[PDB]
Amino acid sequence: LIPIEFVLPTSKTPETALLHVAGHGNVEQMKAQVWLRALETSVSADFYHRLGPDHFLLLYQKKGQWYEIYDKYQVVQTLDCLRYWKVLHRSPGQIHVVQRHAPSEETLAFQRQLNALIGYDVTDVSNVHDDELEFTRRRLVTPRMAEVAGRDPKLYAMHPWVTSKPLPEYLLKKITNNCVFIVIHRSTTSQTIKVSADDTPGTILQSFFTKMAKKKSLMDIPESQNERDFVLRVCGRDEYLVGETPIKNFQWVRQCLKNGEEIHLVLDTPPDPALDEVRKEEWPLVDDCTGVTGYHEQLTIHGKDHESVFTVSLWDCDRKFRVKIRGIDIPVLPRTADLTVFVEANIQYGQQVLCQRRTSPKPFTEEVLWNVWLEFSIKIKDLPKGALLNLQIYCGKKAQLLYYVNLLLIDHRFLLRHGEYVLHMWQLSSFNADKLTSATNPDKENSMSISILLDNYCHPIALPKHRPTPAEMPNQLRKQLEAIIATDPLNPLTAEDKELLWHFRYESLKDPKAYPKLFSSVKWGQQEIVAKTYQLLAKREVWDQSALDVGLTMQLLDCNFSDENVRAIAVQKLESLEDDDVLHYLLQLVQAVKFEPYHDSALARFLLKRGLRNKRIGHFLFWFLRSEIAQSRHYQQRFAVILEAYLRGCGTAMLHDFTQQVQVIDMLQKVTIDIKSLSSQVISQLKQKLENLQNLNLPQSFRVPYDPGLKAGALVIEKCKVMASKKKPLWLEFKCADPTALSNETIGIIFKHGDDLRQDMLILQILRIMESIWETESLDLCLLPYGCISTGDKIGMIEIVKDATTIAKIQQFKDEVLSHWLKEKCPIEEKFQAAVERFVYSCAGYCVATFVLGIGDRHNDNIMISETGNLFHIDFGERVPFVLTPDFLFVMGTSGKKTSLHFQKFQDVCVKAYLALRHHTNLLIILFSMMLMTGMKEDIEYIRDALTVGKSEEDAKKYFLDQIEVCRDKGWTVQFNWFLHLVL
Amino acid sequence: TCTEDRIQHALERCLHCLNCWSLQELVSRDPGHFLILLEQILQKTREVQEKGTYDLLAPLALLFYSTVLCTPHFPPDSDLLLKAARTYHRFLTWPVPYCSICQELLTFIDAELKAPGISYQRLVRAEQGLSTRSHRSSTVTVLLLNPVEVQAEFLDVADKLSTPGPSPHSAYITLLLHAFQATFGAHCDLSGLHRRLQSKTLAELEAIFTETAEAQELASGIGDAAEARQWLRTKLQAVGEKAGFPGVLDTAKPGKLRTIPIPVARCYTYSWNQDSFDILQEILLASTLRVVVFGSDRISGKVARAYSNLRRLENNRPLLTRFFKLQFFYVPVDISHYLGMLDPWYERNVLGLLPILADMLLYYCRFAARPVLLQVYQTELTFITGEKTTEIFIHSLELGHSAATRATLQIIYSKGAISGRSRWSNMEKLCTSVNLSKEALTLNLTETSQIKVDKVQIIGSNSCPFAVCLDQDERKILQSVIRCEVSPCCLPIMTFS
Ligand SMILES: Nc1ncnc2c1ncn2[C@@H]1O[C@H](COP(=O)(O)OP(=O)(O)OP(=O)(O)O)[C@@H](O)[C@H]1O
Repeated sequence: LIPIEFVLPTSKTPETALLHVAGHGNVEQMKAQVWLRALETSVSADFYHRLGPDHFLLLYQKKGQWYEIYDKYQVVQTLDCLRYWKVLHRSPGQIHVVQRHAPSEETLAFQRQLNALIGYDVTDVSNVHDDELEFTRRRLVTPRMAEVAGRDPKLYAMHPWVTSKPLPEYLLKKITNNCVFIVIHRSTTSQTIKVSADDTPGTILQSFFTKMAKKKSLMDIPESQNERDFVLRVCGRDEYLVGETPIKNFQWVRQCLKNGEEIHLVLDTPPDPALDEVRKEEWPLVDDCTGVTGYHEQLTIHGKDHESVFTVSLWDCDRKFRVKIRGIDIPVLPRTADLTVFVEANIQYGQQVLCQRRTSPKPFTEEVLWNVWLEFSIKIKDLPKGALLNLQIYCGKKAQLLYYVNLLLIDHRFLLRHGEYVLHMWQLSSFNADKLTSATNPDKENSMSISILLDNYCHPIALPKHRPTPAEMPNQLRKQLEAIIATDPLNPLTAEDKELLWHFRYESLKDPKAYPKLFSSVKWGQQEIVAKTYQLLAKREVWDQSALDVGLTMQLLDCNFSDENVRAIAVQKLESLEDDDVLHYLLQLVQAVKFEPYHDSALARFLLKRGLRNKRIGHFLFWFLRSEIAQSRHYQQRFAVILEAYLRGCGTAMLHDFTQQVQVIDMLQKVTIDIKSLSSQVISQLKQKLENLQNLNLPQSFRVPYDPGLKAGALVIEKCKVMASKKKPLWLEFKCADPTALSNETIGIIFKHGDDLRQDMLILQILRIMESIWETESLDLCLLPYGCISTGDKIGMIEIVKDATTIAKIQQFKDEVLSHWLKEKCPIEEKFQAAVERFVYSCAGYCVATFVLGIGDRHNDNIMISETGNLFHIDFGERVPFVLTPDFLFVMGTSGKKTSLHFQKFQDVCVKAYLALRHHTNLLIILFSMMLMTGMKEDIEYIRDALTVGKSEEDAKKYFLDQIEVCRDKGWTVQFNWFLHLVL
Repeated sequence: TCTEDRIQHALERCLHCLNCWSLQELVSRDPGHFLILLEQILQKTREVQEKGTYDLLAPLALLFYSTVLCTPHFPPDSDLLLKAARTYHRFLTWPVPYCSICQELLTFIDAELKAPGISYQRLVRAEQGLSTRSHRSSTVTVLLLNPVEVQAEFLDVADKLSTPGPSPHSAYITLLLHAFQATFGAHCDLSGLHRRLQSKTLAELEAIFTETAEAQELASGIGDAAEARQWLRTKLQAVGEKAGFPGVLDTAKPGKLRTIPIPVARCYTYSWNQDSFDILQEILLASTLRVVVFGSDRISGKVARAYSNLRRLENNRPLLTRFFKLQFFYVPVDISHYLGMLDPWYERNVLGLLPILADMLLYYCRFAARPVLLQVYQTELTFITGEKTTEIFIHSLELGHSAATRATLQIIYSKGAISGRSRWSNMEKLCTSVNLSKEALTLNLTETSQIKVDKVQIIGSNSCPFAVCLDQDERKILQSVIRCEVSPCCLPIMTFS
């Protein structure tokens, strides 16, 4: 019997009891057993009588850290505390039975603020038939803690935005003789200095504080404080330039050089790290060994007698899987019609339906009862870890699906399901990301409910952990293998191809690019086949030193891969990405968490430590999770837990900043409501509300949602308005809150209600990623990717571009209007020529982008143009490659059949870009697919037939040139169609 | 062989009434049959485990119990117990109750293996009441039959059972014979043992039996099977030497094994004219107490009545429980149909119904173990005189002109659905007859229509006189009631599965 010392609460000094408990006795039994000992030994039996064994927590110290044994359905021998003690040679150990306490006022208060920010009460335990979520909240403390305590204070407060990529071609020129000029401002003295483009900010100061040492009186810098008591800062923004990096490897410097604007800096004091302090944790640390159950050699009945059997390994079972369907009951029949209905149950892994079943048709009345066993051909020992029991109701007189719901056959504990479950069914009004959801409908009032019985077992049926345990083919097969590894990602693998890949499994492993094809062939419905795969992955030195290819590392995080080890390596490969890289794929990692079948995974844990290490990832992470919670019922609870874990780590500084932004969003949502709910009176009412809102303690300064470095301040009420739109968006216009801004320009924003803007942040996150691609080739197609965001229930905060105008207005179809419009705005010939330069370098970028993505055909009314000639699209809600009306080419020097020195530089540029994308066909094909599913196969076939997957460069280089011409004939007819239906 | 082939065919007719009894009669001819039968039954168990079938695991578990208990001796060469233990050791993973059943069999095999014959002596010792002081136990069989309705055929069985054939002296002799043969096999001199024990007085027979019984119980608490049997053999051999017949045991010349049957139990009989079980309390003027109510179709309801009526009567006022631990057994001459659709094995043996029946009935009482709980509806009846009563009804309920001939009111009802979502309704109605027909119910309102209902409440109108009968009762009638609320709701009846 294992001896343990228990430090009983009450004494003159605390009293301790030494108890011998069974190694395989359960913890709950230990609670009762300890209780009896205290009653027998207590000096005050009344204290231990009134209390109960269920009102205490068992704490133990591990290297100065207190841990609590959260799980109660566990045997003593399995506890990590025993392991730790024996390694340190402690026996018997000490377990403190500390009385539980209720939450205090401050703790309840802090939880209240967090609940408001998240938009969901994480403490809710109503619509859950398991304890997964609460376990996740407790366990995710360990991630946070170390990252919170592993941060650099100064660099985390100032958060410099550096990059590592080399300068492109079109920016090396703009650094002449390896030099750059910086306009340093100090109070009223703004002087220019010249430094080398490979000098670190720590030096730019040294020289400055030496040159001006004699002239420091003019600068007004404090005399006592030296060149270390200051840091450069972007004037008009909260973007410091600190650290030890070249002054060319920042992101503000590279933006200015692209726009040809001098760099303006101001000396400032360092932000105090004391303003980022975090609340000390309230919860104790959950026990480390909680996700581990043991190997098949300890969970099996065989080799043991019935005396000592406590746990049964799943692989010992050999029976066909079986469930019992009792029936369904709709509180009120949605429609009275002569139709029959029948239930069906399926087992699934990813999108692979391993097996199905059905039941006899019966009339669709308000309550249907069957009480029938359905037995599946799959053996109970063949169930994989992420098995999903999918229950679906079909109708008929084909078969019209009505409802579906999902259950986890092996829950988060490695324990088969056993009991009676009543589940409420979602309603569908081929596949989607929402359909893989293990969440139950919260509408328990008018939603069908189905009752299932899964047989009970005398012992827990646990899933064991795999044990890591330890000529050339004919050229034809090797050549045939090479062909399969080298097809388009969407290309399927035939059964014969699967045998070749699975049979040749140790040959492909060494080839890093074959992984998403190797593991698509493994048969997951067989215990040994999965066992073979784990041995194969034991040694993966090739994939641990191969160049990171985000296209590949994204392929593995798709739906198909429902494994824990296949996904874990991909995420391990993502752990190389840099902050700049991370910020481009955020909204696509977040929207891919909808696929992890469990809550606490490596992807989700990765999303938070990167977040809590950088400020700019956290800011945008906050807003991307926040939108999903507020408008996606199927994944609210997973996302709520994730955000809460982060919000406790960011800090009091960013927490204040996240409060203020939420207030403004909520108040302005109310303002929208008023006007929308119900004609110059509309304008007058808006002014009253806006003036009242400013008087309604509107925050005097808040960071813009889509630009953390820009603090908008007091509103400007004479420029706000309500456009002539049925949705009536607010043309809000704020002003900067920084005195150091060098211009009095405002900050325009559009606050729109009545549409879902999750797509717009994607078709605008995709393009910005395409812009980086065309930068990997030192091309600068000049797109205009503006800011946009979705913050809640059909509300959006779009950014305003200064000096813009819609083409539908530059036409309010006369052909020559466009050219004369730009001439009027900039009659100066030099400016006009420079303007038409951009109108081409960006009329391609958009011809390309909206053709690759398949959204080229658009109405004239959704296109715009800035006064400097930059074209750009907006409102991302017979075909045409894109919108290339004659007016556009009219401005390039074209008419009829002519070719202008610009018309050719368009075609040249156009294609020169298309071919750049083809070099990343895999990435564009994984990101298209992910979008589609987790956004809104024949649909996804467009991104090949039009991205030229197959034919070679020349075959494409003439593909898109033929496309450019196709449009040249269309001219002004498609736009007709558009406006025609939109006016009819 | 011919005998082996015949046993297999017979064992089929019991896995598919008198057929099971015929199986026991055939296999009792010779000791060798039991071992042959054990293998054939065990072979069918393997097929189940290799196909996962469920409907044929309940029967096989019973037969195996029955047969091992009867079997006189297990030769050391044959280890059929080890084969059986391994076969059922791979059933722990099956769903409940199958895993639970086989876990008991494993415990049964362990006791037999480490101390052969322990099971049989335990059963008969309790039946005859001759339990030692160190371990006291008893089992009393008490029948309740009505000669007015029960046919004389069943009465004769009770008469024959009630006849006390075995005597306490004989029982000690028989048990000692079984204990020695079961361990020493044919090497024991059965005729020599029988003759020399007969001269022994009752006191010495009991004292010797006490020593042997204690040794077997201690043996079962030994670790290794081989050592446990060896320890028993040495102790049993020493007892024979001390008793004064060492040559009777361990005879070099093998003998012929004698099939020692199971002596009849201590059975009594009483006239069950009145369905109330007060008579059982009158018979008074943890050990078990076997109740064997007979039943008919009509008395089925009053059976249930008295049954549940006495059951909860004791739950609150326990009288018999202080002396026994009641266990009830129904025997058909409503409950029938109930067990007829829920326990097919009970259907073939008992529902299909010394003489054959006495042996069949004795088998039924000896190995039936699975409790059954019947469906009942609890009702609260409120009168106008400040008096309230609680009743239990299962069959049905009637009220009104139709009910009165056989022997406005506010109606509240609350149906519900499988999921736990319901629909309370307040639908008061005026009619000349209201009946509840039967889990849910289906109300009746001869205004005629019938409506599904789960929980109901009926309220009278200003002391309006009306007679209500429970389950078509002809004596217990409540008149001028003011309210009645009906809602759905150890000594349980016993079934084999
Ligand atoms: N990012 C932006 N910057 C500046 N102006 C913008 C921006 N996006 C849209 N606009 C202007 O807002 C108006 C379009 O608004 P929005 O995209 O909400 O269209 P809508 O009125 O809802 O659509 P519909 O054309 O279907 O009625 C046009 O005046 C367009 O110039």
